[PDB]
Parts: sequence; structure tokens; C-alpha cells
Amino acid sequence: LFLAQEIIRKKRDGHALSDEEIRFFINGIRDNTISEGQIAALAMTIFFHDMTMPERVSLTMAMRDSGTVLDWKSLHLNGPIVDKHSTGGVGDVTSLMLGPMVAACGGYIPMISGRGLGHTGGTLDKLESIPGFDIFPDDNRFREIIKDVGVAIIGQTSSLAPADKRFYATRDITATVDSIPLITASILAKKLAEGLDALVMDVKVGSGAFMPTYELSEALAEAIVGVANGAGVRTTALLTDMNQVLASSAGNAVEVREAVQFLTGEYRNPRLFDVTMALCVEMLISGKLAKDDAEARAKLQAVLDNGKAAEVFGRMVAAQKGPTDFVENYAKYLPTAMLTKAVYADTEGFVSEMDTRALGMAVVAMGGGRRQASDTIDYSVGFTDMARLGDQVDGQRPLAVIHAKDENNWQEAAKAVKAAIKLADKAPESTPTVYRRISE
Amino acid sequence: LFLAQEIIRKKRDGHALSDEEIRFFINGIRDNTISEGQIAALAMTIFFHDMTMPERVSLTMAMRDSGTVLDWKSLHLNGPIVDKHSTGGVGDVTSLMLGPMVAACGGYIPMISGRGLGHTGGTLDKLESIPGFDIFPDDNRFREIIKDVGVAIIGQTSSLAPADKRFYATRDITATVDSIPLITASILAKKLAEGLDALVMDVKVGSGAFMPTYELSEALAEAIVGVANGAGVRTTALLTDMNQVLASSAGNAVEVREAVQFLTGEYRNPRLFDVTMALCVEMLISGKLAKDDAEARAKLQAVLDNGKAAEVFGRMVAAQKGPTDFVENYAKYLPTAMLTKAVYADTEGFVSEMDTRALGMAVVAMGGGRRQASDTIDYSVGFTDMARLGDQVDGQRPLAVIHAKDENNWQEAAKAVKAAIKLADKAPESTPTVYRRISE
Ligand SMILES: Cc1cn([C@H]2C[C@H](N=[N+]=[N-])[C@@H](CO)O2)c(=O)[nH]c1=O
Ligand SMILES: Cc1cn([C@H]2C[C@H](N=[N+]=[N-])[C@@H](CO)O2)c(=O)[nH]c1=O
Repeated sequence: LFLAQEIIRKKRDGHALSDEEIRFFINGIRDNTISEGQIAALAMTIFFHDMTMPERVSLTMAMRDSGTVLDWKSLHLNGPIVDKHSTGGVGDVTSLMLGPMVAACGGYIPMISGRGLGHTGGTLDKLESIPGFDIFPDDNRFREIIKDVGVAIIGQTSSLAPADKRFYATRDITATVDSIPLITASILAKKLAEGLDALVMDVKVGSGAFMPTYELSEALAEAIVGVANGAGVRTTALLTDMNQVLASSAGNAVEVREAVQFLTGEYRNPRLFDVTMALCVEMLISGKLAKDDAEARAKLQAVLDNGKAAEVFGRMVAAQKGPTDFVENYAKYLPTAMLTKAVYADTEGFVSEMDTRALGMAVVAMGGGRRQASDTIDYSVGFTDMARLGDQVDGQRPLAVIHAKDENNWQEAAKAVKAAIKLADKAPESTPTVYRRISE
Repeated sequence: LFLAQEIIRKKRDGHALSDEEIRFFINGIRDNTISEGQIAALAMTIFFHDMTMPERVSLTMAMRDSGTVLDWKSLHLNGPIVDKHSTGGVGDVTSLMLGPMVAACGGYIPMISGRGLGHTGGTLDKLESIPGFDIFPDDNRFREIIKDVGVAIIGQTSSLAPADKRFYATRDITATVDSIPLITASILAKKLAEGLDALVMDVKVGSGAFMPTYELSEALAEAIVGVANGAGVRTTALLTDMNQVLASSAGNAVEVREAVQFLTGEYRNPRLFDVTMALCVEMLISGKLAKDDAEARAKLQAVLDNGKAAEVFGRMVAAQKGPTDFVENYAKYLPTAMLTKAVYADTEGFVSEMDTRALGMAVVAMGGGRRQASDTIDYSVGFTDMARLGDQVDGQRPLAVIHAKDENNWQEAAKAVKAAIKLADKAPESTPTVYRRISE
């Protein structure tokens, strides 16, 4: 003894770790007695040897239990505790509508979300375009908001799955991010710390997805579903498309605008609608708020149609210290960019493919995301009026409208947008927005 | 960029690293820009995927070049620069005779050695039983001693292969010590920093060896020979036996006594003689001081017989600030133990096997070695009069004579010695002391 090196050795040599060994190691990460080198070594043994279902469950539970785990029972709420997690993308603004929609249908959604990562936007960064919006309410205040409003969207505190914090920080500099068991455990350590009854996972497929192939997207989804249900949380996953921007916009303020306009019925991108609705349906069914797809859809459509979902969003924004008249007066509050100007393709044709990773990185480069954690976001910049795959583009239809912080910035963004998009003389074959549903 | 994570990823996915990539990574270890996690991750990828001959050479050269490399040309010496390295054992005192013997035959031996490790003794710890003996002469003083005496035995300074220091420190807590390419590179990074013409490797086989099987001992030897010769240093290896104590003693002062008595011809353990002579013969042949085995042996025997090797040892001890009359008066200087008492077997029989790892750990437990680096050694304790495999033991022949720091200490050592040794009603089959020689 001590065990940490023995545990690494055991996994290195292809043996399954016991629940005891996994818990010991995770606890050692938590109390800073296990070093970065030892975390990295174990991570790499897992990359090479994988983990069985029991190992994956142990690892997930251990990481979940390394910090605060929320419990709702004592509020005596009359609805299920339910949430959604996305692997991330570009224009992936679903949460801003989905939280209010499900809340309006009787769910309670304690959504611990995230900032932008690599080429992907982040829900917390989008919300921080709203002046005053506070992603870090205190423990008691968060509980009040969930009780009174039904939904809140917040950041990850120091008390949330702290062993995952160090594990992920090490993974991200040692080429051990790309491991299904590690990703599954990391995602669920955080989501399961919310004290959920039910969860839906959105695993992205395509050029803007983190997993590089459909098959790997599918395997991740399967892993998460298996582990989460193993933990007593009713969970399903949808594999959904990220071969183009999902919303009609990409950025921060611009995506909040899109969310509001979706909720009020001004404008609804049909692909964003399809994904948002499908994810909400899973939450209602898993949360036992509806018996089937048709009933779920009817309830969700009703709260869009009668303004209830929009009202919940407004109440959420107010409760998290944004403006009390935000839905009504968002234009007053959301910052506008210095220069807003359309980018047109160099030729006429059909949008045939769009490197959605490259589009994501273009927004980062404009100042709408970060390359390092200390970077400051410009909340106004990004894209609107995105062309979709199959759109005919010409002098009357741009590839996008670019919201830029100055003219030099606009030129570089326009260059990146054009480079990311290929035109063809025929429309590409259409693709489903939702490829598949994975259940226990 | 930067490359460190990309380099780990590349090796992780089974690709050979370039010389450039290896040099960059080693330099990053040297200047502390590459973290412990990144060292551990790379180490583990090498454990899983191994390294080709070109990778192994690059890694070795990079680590060698991370610090000071000695050059002798400017002293205009008339003999080869030659050295020996052992993988370590119990009673493995060969260097104390071999350095002086080879020096007396015209070699120059700048021996950078080591302290005890795990169950094994260390030449530097043995030498530090000699009052005043200084293992850290300054650069210029070391050169004077090599010029004037022909041999000196010293410790590893902060300037020696500093990238190896951090690499090994990480390996030793992350279960990445046990890798042939990593061991080879670590050993040779240090030895090749001596500016050698020739080198002999002693790779131990058996229960007191670090490599757990003959086949793995053999593979390590082959790796070291290939890499060293690739680096322009004429190198051979002997696989030698460590299924019992090599010398008739194990410890610090007790082994220095044995060395002196070997050199003066008072007493020569025949197995220790065989290994010592065989290693010296390799050095003379590789260093071109003799054309064949017979001539080498004749020259080495002559310097034993005429007192020259003993005189060189005395001059080395004096030059390194030990006593000037040490060979003559060692009994005055080497510390004696509080209690010296024979341990007898519980029954009569032939010594059939001896767990030489356990015997090594018994010396550590007596206070003759360390469990952690801060531990203080008692230089007097250990074993003498070791029984050998095939010895009949009874009331007239003990298993060993134990030199202990007090009576409680003696009892625990006696218990460990008895537990480490199995008797049989017949002598075991004899085994060679030198199994094989490996050349380029
Ligand atoms: C932010 C974060 C990302 N990741 C993974 C999820 C993403 N993979 N997928 N799908 C990946 C992107 O580098 O990082 C993680 O495992 N834990 C975390 O806390
Ligand atoms: C002291 C030291 C040991 N080691 C290895 C050599 C030993 N293996 N063999 N033969 C091993 C013992 O744990 O550590 C190393 O690679 N570099 C070092 O600096």
C-alpha cells in the first residue's frame, strides 16, 4: 500500500477494477492524494482496455458521489425531476425552449449546463448575453426557482462532482478525452448529481458533432443509456443531426433571440423544432407526464400555442435576475453588433455540405467563444439567417448574415463561412434530423 | 500546437514517433513545460505499444543530451573510457573490485552509480560506510581523480540527464517502470552521459533480479546492447545469476570489507569472482586492452596477484576523501554492529532455494536500506558468512551471521532469513553464474 499505483497496474494488465478500487481512486482524486500523473496513467489504461458495465457504473457513481448531490423529495413537488444533456454543436439552442416547454407540462428541470467547448457553443454563455442573468444562484435560491418556476439553468459549482473536474482537466491535456467509458462517466457524474427521475441524451452525429462517426455516436448513446438506467434514472437517447447549424443562428445573443422568437411563434426553424420537440417528448414519457408520443406532442404543442412556455421562459429569466420584461423587450437588452452584413457565395447553386466544425470555429474566431478559459466573449457576434443544406443560394439568398464587432472581423468571418460551405448544381440527399432513439 | 498532447495521441494510436517529436517531448520534460500527467500518459502509451529501434535510440539520446555529457578527449588519456552497469541485486558488490581491476589494466572508469532500490543494495550506499568518502566531487576534481587514479565512483548530480529524473520519478508512481524501452533509455541516458568508449551490462536473472523471468532479462540485455552500440559505444551484456546472494555478505560496511578482502586475496567468494572477472573481461575486450578472453583473464589475474588492484582501490578511496590507509586499516574505520550472531536453520539439510528478494528486504528492514528516500541507513547491519545453494547446514554451519543494531532487530532479521530459505534432503541442481553473453 497505498493502492493507487496497484490499481493502475491492475487495469494496465487488463483486469477489471472492483467497486472498492474505483471508489478509492475517485476519492483520492477528490482529496488530492492521487497525482495528475496517476490520473493520466489510469485514464490511458482505460483508453486501452475499456471498462465493463459494472466498472462504468462504479466509476460514474463514485464521481457523482464525490460532491454535492441534489435531493428534491423534501420540496414535495408534484412532478418528475427531469433533464436533457447534449454532446454540443453549433446553433444547438434547444435547452432554452425545452426547459420552459417541459416545465409548462409539469416537469421540474434543474439544468446544470456548460460553457462553449472547442467549436461548440454553450448554453451558459448564451444565457450570459442576457443582462443580469445569474448562472450561480445559491443552493436555497436554486431550490426556490425550481419550486416556483419549474426550471432554471445554472453553472457547475466547485461542489459538483469535484473528482470529475480534475479527471477531465487531466484527460484534456493527455489525449484521454476520447474514451466512451470516461465520457459517459463524466457526463453522468454531473447530470446524476441533479437528483433526477428521468433524463434524455442528445448525441450529435456529423461534421459538427464531437464523435467522429455515426457508429461512435451510437456507441456513446448506448453507453450513457445503460449506465444512467443502471443508476435508477429513466433514460433514453436520441441521435440527432449536426451536419449543419441546427438553429438558424450561431452565437450568444443571436441564439437567445432565436429562442424567444421560437417560443412566441414569430419564427421556428423546422429542424430545431423537430429536435427540440423529440427531446421534450422523451422527457414527458420518461417522466410519466404522457403515455405516448402523440399525447406528449399534443401537450408540448399546447404550451407553445397558448403562450405558457414563453411565460415560463420569462419567469425563469426574471427569477435568475435577468430583466422582468425580457420576453417582451429582448431587443432593448440583447447587445447588437457593430457591423451586420450578409455574406454571399461566390457562385450560384445548392448548399451541398457545410463543415459545421469550421462554422463553429469561425464564431470562436469572431470573439463569440473562447480558445482559453480566460478569454472574454463578445456576446453580439455570430451568424443569423443561416442557409440550410438544399437551399439555392444566389444574389437573393446569402449563406448567412454575419454580426461582427468591426469590419476586419467581418471579412475574416465571411472568408471562413465561404470556406466551410460547398455548393453543388443539385441539392444533396436529405437526411433525418433524428436518426434513432436508444432506450434501455 | 503545442505538440505535447499531439505527440501522446500519435503514440497512443500506434504510430512511431519521429526523432524531432521525441526530442521536443524530452526537452519539454527538461524545462518543466510538459506536466507529470503528460509524462505518465506518454509512458503508458509506450508500455502498450513499445518502441522501435529508432524510437528507442532517439529517446535514449534525447535523455542523455538533456544534461551534462562528460568529454575526456581533452585530458589526452592513453586508455579507453569504460564502465559497467548492473540491474542490481543482493551482495552485488562487483564494482568495488571491478573498477580498480580494470583501472590497473589501463582503463579509465568514470562510474556514476546509484543508491539502493527496493530490495537491492546500492554501490553508493556501500561506499558511504567509508568515513569521509565523498560521492559528489566537483566536475574538475572528478576529472583529476580519473586522470591520476583511473577510477572513481560517484553519485548522480542534478545536471545528469535531468529529463530522466522526472521521467523515472513519474514512472515509479504510475506503473510504467516495467517497460523495456523505458528502462533501456533510462539506464543508458545516465551511462552514456559519461562519454564512454565501451560499456558492459550485467543483467541479473532469478529471484533477486528485477526482471521476473530469464526471457525478460534476456530481452532487456538485447535492448541495451542494441541501443548502446547504436550510440557508438562498444557494448556487451552478461546475463548473471541472482538466485542467491552473490557475495558472501549483504549490506554496506560488510560488503566493503568483502571487497577489500577480495582485492587482498584473504577471501574470494567463487561466484562473486566469476561474475566480477567475466564483467572485467568484457571491459578489457570492448576497450581494446586485450585481444581475447585468455589474455584479458591473465591481465586481470595479474593485477589481483601483484597487489595493483588493491592499491588502485586504496588510491581511489583516498582521492575521494576516505582514509589514506583504508586498505591497511579498514577494520578501524568501518562501523561494527551492536550484535553479531549466527542464525541456524531449524533443521539439517541442503540449502535448496533462497528467495533473494526476501533476503534483500530483510536487510532493508534491519535498517541497512531505505523504504523512502529520507530514511537513514545504519551502515553496520547486514549479513556475512552467507550459506550458498548446495551447502549442508546444521549446528556447525549457520544460514548466515547477522549483524544487527540491537537484539529485537536481530530476532526479526533471523526470522526473515529462515523464512527466505528452503532446505531439502538433496542439493539442488547447480546453475551457471554467467548464463550468456550478448553482443551487437
Ligand atoms: C466539458 C466536458 C467534455 N467532455 C468530453 C465530451 C466531448 N465528447 N463527446 N461527445 C469531448 C470534447 O472534447 O469532451 C467530458 O468528458 N467531460 C466534460 O466535463
Ligand atoms: C533507479 C532507476 C531504476 N529504473 C528501473 C530499473 C529496474 N528494472 N530493471 N532491470 C526497475 C526497478 O523498479 O527500475 C529505471 O528505469 N531508471 C532508474 O533511474
